[PDB]
Amino acid sequence: MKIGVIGAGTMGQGIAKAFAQVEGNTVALCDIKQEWAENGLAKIKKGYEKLVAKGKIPQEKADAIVAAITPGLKENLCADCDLIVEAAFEDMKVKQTTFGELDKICKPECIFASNTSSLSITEIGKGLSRPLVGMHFFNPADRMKLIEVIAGCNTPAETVEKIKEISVAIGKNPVQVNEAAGFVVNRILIPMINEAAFIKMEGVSDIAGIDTAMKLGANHPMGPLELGDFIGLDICLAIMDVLYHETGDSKYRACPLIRKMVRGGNLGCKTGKGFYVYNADRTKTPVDQ
Amino acid sequence: MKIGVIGAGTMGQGIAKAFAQVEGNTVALCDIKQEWAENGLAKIKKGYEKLVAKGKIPQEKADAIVAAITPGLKENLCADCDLIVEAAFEDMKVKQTTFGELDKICKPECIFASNTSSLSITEIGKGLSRPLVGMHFFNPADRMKLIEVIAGCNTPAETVEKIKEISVAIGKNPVQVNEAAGFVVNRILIPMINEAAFIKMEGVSDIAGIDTAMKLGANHPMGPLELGDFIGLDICLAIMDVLYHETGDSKYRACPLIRKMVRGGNLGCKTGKGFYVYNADRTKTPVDQ
Amino acid sequence: MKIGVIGAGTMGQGIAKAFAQVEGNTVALCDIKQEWAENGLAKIKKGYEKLVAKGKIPQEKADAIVAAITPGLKENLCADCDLIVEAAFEDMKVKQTTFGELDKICKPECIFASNTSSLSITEIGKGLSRPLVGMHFFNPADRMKLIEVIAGCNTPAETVEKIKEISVAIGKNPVQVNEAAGFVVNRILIPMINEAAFIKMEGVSDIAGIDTAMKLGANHPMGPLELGDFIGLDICLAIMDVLYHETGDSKYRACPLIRKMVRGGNLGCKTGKGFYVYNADRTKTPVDQ
Amino acid sequence: MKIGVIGAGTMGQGIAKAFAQVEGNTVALCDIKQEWAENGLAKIKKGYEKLVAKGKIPQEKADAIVAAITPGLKENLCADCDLIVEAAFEDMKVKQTTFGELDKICKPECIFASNTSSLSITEIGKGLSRPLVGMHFFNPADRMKLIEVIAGCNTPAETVEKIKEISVAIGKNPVQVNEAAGFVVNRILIPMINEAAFIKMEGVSDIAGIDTAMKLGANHPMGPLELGDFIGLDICLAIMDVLYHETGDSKYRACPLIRKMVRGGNLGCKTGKGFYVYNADRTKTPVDQ
Amino acid sequence: MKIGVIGAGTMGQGIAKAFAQVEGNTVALCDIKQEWAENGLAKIKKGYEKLVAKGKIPQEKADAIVAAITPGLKENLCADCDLIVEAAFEDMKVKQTTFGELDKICKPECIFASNTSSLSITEIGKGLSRPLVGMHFFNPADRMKLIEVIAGCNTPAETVEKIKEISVAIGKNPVQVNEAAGFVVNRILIPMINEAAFIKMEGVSDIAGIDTAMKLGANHPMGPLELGDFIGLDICLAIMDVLYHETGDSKYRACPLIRKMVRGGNLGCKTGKGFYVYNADRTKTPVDQ
Amino acid sequence: MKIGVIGAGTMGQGIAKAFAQVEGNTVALCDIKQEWAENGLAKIKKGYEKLVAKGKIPQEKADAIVAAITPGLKENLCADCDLIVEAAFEDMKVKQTTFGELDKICKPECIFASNTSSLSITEIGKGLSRPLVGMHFFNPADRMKLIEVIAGCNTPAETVEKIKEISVAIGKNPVQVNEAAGFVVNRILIPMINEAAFIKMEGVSDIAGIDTAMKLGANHPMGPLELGDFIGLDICLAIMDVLYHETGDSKYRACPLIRKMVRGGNLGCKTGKGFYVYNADRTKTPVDQ
Repeated sequence: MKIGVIGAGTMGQGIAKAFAQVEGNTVALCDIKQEWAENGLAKIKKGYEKLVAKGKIPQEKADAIVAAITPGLKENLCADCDLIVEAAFEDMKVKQTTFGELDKICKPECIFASNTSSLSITEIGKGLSRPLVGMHFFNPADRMKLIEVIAGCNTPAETVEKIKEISVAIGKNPVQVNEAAGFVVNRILIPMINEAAFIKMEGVSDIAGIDTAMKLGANHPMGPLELGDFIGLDICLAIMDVLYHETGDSKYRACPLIRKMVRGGNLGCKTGKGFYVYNADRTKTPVDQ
Repeated sequence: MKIGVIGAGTMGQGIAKAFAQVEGNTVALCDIKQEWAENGLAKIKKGYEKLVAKGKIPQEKADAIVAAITPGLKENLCADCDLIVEAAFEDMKVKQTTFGELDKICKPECIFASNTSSLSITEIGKGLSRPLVGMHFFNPADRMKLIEVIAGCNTPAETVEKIKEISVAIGKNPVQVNEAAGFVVNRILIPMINEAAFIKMEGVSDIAGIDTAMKLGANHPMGPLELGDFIGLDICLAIMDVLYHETGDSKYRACPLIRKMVRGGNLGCKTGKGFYVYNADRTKTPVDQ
Repeated sequence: MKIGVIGAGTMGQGIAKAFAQVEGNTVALCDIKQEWAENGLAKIKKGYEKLVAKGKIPQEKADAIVAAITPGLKENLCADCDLIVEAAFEDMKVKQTTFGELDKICKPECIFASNTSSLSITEIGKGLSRPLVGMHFFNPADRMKLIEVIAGCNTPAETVEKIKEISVAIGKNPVQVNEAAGFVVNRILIPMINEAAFIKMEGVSDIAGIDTAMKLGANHPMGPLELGDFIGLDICLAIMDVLYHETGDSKYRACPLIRKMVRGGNLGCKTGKGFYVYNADRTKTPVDQ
Repeated sequence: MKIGVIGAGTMGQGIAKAFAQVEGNTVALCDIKQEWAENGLAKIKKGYEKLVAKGKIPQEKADAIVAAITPGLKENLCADCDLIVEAAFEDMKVKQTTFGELDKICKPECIFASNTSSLSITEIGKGLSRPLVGMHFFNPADRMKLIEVIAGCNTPAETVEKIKEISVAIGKNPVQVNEAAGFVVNRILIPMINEAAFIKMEGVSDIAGIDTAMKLGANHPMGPLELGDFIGLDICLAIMDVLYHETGDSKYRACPLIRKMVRGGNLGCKTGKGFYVYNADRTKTPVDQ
Repeated sequence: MKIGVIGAGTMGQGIAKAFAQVEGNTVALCDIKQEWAENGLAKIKKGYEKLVAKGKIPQEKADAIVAAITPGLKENLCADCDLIVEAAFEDMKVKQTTFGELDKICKPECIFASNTSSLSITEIGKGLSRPLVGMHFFNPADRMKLIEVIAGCNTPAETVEKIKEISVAIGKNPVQVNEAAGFVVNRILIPMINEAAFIKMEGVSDIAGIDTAMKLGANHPMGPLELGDFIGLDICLAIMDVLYHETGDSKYRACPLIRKMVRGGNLGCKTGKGFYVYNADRTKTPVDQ
Repeated sequence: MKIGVIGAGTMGQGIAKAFAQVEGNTVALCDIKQEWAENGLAKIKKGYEKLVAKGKIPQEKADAIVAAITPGLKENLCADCDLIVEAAFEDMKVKQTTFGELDKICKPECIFASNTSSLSITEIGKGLSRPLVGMHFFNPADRMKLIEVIAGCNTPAETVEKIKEISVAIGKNPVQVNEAAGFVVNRILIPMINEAAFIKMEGVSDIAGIDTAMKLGANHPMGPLELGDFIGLDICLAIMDVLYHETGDSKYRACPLIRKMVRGGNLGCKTGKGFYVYNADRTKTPVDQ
């Protein structure tokens, strides 16, 4: 099958990889600009020469993967595609027009899916001719094997089974989700990080104490403060506000301490500082000390 | 050093083991009737009998462990204990009373600690003539490496470090906590579970779906529902209620579904049913199907 | 079938007539003392003698209905009973002890049912040898057709339908409720009254205009304030506190104005005064003027 | 008197009917352009061309009613008007522009009233030369007999009574409301529907079981979910969010299921599906089976 | 007039003084037993000679005041009093019975007033056969000019005016409150101190800087933390928990930092430590340092 | 030192005089127009010329303060300044750009401060080359002695000291605040006013009774309703909404009464009506009567 992947950003690249990894699957990596298409494609090229050179990929397998992936922009490429997985800018009117255009571009049998974490799958596919489903990947999508199959108000049960079967065609475990804010993982995980920021804000414990408590007591792989610096605190803060706005419940109000840090650019690793300082010399120190 | 452990239930066994796995650590495992204490030791001798039969521990240390835990009842035992770790029934006047009795019994230098998870360390030692501090273990205490050190309103810093030093001396990391509901672990962990039951209850995903989504989407060792069954859905409901009463915050309201199930005696593993049925075949079925 | 109705107050009387109006049904009207049983049996006959007047039921049938209901208490009367509908004091460990006594008394096939509106079905049938179900009648039980069948956490499916069958056997429409505070009608009806009381207390409109507006703008049979006086303002207040405590949600916080009135004994109709003064001369005046 | 109604939709139509059914009442229907106004007058004509032919009204009147209604648009007809009843588009600043235009068009002693449900009466007529009062009709305006008179912060008691006076002059009962979100009826009626959605979403019972529980246990003329579809789920959703935003109280938080259904265009009767499917053969099947 | 004051603790002695200060007023200080009723009166004498000793009262007037106050227990002295002011334990069943005993003892025209700030005036006079009204004083009662006349549900307006007249007659300014939790002063003043504890608990600023910011910013006499130490943090916590329970609104949830200090006996000025440690050498240090 | 004040409005002049009152302090008062700037200085002269002829301050000192305030626009004037106090429109991008321009103009050592009460100090300096700090004055700035020093997420401790030191050197008392909504004064003070309006609205007391119960009961200089009119109710409504929005906590929901009143132009003293009508003949009357 042929798969069109809208958006050549970090999530788009990882989704292109997840399909190119298998077999006869072809990936049309479209974006706004062919420059931005091949940009993401050169990024896919770079990594996939590395795990060659570290005895982790043969080469005639690393090459056949970038070979199934053809970049470019849509319109050109998505007419024959079997499935669209859009991974563009988490913006309602973007996704709506993008899907309106592809609605006349793609063949009638193409399945429409979006990777959105924070927008209504149902609202995205309102005035359309074909069902719109949610196919939620987890970065890096080419390694992580969970798929949340988001069902919308009008998404037929068959459109769901098809995605679950495709997911099981590329190596993932699909979990069915009837549309609600934060689905399952975000709705549970992000408020974990929020609670940790409230615990630090109220002088209950320190940054490093909270994280070693959470990983030696719940045997988690990371502390929640660590984890949020790794997700990006602007991601965390945005998820909290979606939950809060979708529910009307103060239970999901964001820690003011997260909204302060994000206002200051202290977003975590990607900005060198959030709850920890990632030193130009590689290691990790809590801003407590 | 000598350690008196009040309560021969599951926690006092685990705590008595964590001490007795080391060196000059003698233990006095006490309960309300000596019979019940001699019971607790019998279950200790029991596993330690298997661990030797699995080559996993020499007998020569496993016997020197049990030989250092002496069963009996306080008055007759904790008189020269250097430290008291109370782990009895989660009731206020029970703990104000046994600590009040222990204030006359034990020598002026013995430290008073409580393993409570749901009561105020500050209120448990209101009448005492010495400080009272929290020493929060996690079952199984002998295997779990975390101890939350809880300073009450009047716990001196010198006592708090004497708990940090004792915890390093038995292989554990002390996190210091200023007394607040849930400390760190439970305040983050049990609202995870509570959100998982809300998700099931609001028809978002299924029990098996939620659990595999949290261990794949976030790499948690267990699913939240699976985890509730294993801590005890009565513990979870209680911890949630303590949070809601201590703070007055609707955020920590407990999912009516967990109360529905605790009222039904469906508390998880220890009652054969919970979010999963623990079928006699030693497998595990989600009660969705 | 033979039915045992526990409690001889307004509801137990009404439930007995609901069953004795039928056919091969006979009722055991029990309470604490036999004087208290046949007391409610006395009211039932006199009510039927009033019906024999009017032209509404012949004295042949009025006698036939009453010859089915036997006064007395359990222990003597409820051993071959097939169904037990309880309607006693809205208090948990009474219903638990009352059902605990009937556990030995009633025969093993006898379904245990409760009419409770505010207690957890699940909790009452906790210790019991046999399941517990909700059979929620609506005053007056002999005329109102609605029955909410409440499933508890452990109510088997077959029990729920043995109760939907019987409800049709006496001319009711069963609606299945999966236990949750206030089930369906109260959880909607009672917060209607409560919001009406806030409208008065926050000065939005007067008492007659709030009631006029709702039966004119919504074609409702009564206005919420009138309805609150008719139900009993102490019933409405207890129900709101149940909704609020079961959910921990301030959405169901009771209007202080209703609590003020219940504290002053102004409970509605049964005390001659609530939101309206019920003049002993038949008429109804709002305490606004 | 002569009344200027602005807006020729469902409300404008019914509002002018209620005025033109009386006596010396002449009405100036207006809208954006007269193609829009003559439009509404024509729908008024058709319904009146059926209420005669069924035998229920004679033509003489059903001719003189439409005779007193003159279609068109403002500026040329609502100068000598006495009472303005705006019913245009539920958006603030156009209402502010609309009223400020008539501020100079109309004669000074002309009363300004608005029919708004979700907008501040006080805010609409801020900078105006003259008071602005609420005159909340209920669809259909020609027969529903309730009218809510909305007092704003600066709405003199005199303007309010001259609105009650006019209201008893056309058969309706006026209820004075002092401004607050949802007045009396929506604030009580729409959270009803909101709670019924929660009862469905939370698995408490099914769609048809909810609606028949509230029409048998409470003698309501329709079920809450029925009524939801009848009102328009988009309208219900909008009111629930005016209450929340105006109060800041999570008590009026919209049920996320209502919102999901609205995002998919499933609004109820006017789209053929909300909680029921409105079969094109005049039946009604709940979307539950 | 003759005044019966029920209770000889801090408040009773304060109300007795505030009456006997006038002239033709005699007070009947009654409490549990006479040496407790005789305890206050000596306490009262102590101050008043100091009041002469520092020529702030002649002895002429400091002895005529102690002369007007006759101790002993009720029943003996209250058969003829014009006004009764209960100042006993803030316990509902005590209040109800002492007033109930008083209902036969006092004469038909004796007014019943209570000084309670935390209990329902409506409920306290529920059974009684004459109006119950609130007369709320502020410690110390003899110098503080404000009285809050609490009208209960069934408290007649005539009873409010005579309470208002008496107040003006003893040199107070009365403010009419229709019963609601915290009346007016506590409802405003105590959430201030609660907010100040949150600021400190959340790291916003230190204990001294908050208190100097509120007196230098709002020109307040004392800082909210200072003031809480003065009132007694056990008192401030009790008002919050009453506000929270009466209203059901988490808006009145008590700072957990206040419950921690109270559980530890750090109540403020009356224990030597609160937000400030009070040095026996007359100064005051924030626990921040 | 030299100080550039940005904004010639009521807050900018106070800040100009507070610095120029001292000595070697010189001041640059800048605005959008220079006819806007020396408008603010000319009023400074007018004010100082009124206190000259009250015999309260001598001319030669009035002259000496005015002679150190040079008006005009930035760009020209603030190039050599050593402190920047921004007091312009409370408008997020206005400041972000105004501060962006200044960052080029001023020397590398000029400290940057904003007198903003409701905006984030961290966001205002999101991408500047230098740190940005809070310097919160109180109208009237030249007379009020409190300054809250506001540290944003990235504000260096030393920068916070330079503001503490400068504050002490111009006579003020600096309270350090780690940026949170409402700082200390407002976050405490404005919810008082807010709660006062909820008492009025819920019919608990009346406007003048509340305002006297606070200044007699708590020995406050003004009542909360009075203070509200004095600050401006639009400001109060605006601070209440920042808190609600910054926390997601309904604790800080604005009273609907105040929203109705601001939506009504009734803002207090500055519109001649709010909770009191500020009559033209100097006196003040509660709108209650």
